[PDB]
Amino acid sequence: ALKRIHKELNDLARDPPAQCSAGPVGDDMFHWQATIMGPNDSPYQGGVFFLTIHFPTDYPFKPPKVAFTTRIYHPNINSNGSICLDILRSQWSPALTISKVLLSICSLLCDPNPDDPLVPEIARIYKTDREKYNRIAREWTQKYAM
Amino acid sequence: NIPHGQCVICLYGFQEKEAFTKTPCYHYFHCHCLARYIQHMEQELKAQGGVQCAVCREPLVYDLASLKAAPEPQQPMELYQPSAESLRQQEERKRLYQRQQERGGIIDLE
Ligand SMILES: O=C([O-])C(=O)[O-]
Ligand SMILES: [Zn+2]
Ligand SMILES: [Zn+2]
Repeated sequence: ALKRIHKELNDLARDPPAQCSAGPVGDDMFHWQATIMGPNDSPYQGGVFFLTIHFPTDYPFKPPKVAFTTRIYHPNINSNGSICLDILRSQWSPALTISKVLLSICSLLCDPNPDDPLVPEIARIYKTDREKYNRIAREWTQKYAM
Repeated sequence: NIPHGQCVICLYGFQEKEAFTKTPCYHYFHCHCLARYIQHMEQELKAQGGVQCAVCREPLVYDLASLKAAPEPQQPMELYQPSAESLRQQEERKRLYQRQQERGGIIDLE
């Protein structure tokens, strides 16, 4: 795992996904902090969101554990920061990289999947009253991430 | 000859004297790297109830023992040396994180 993690680190250091960053927490190569700038095509625009990444012993064959540290209002992300995203579970492969995972999360922020929600009340509002949904998501971005 | 691309499992390229292989779906891996991937997937599938290519999901044909016999490639570790610019960027992130804490915007998980 360590040689793989060092290779990734150097590639994200020289060519990160647009508007993202990632690197070790202190001296521990197996625990990284990442940031995503809120996408301009989302109610998270203007925010900076912190995430935690923990690599398992058998990386890259098992997925990294990725969670939001910054609070966020979204049908697929709960109050513990857990993320419902297929490539972090059933659809992981070692051809994927941390760079690609950050890109995918950016996509999920722009376009939620409300039929597979972690937060039923937010899913209900997303589906029946989108105006109310983006208003509340912008409100949380401004209070917590800006 | 020797392929010009990279092995997506380890992220290193290919050198003469190295042991590597090509799949029927045209993807190159070091033999050692591909053997590790296959072992892991066989274990997962069994716990559920057909190993697919890491790159394109085509079902693979292979002999695991033959892949295992190949020598592991000798690859020097890539040192991590943060540039001056990256160090500057890290400092700015620290300032933003501090504000989020003050707002009650950081999830604790006690
Ligand atoms: O989410 C909250 O608790 C708020 O907006 O005050
Ligand atoms: Zn390899
Ligand atoms: Zn393939």
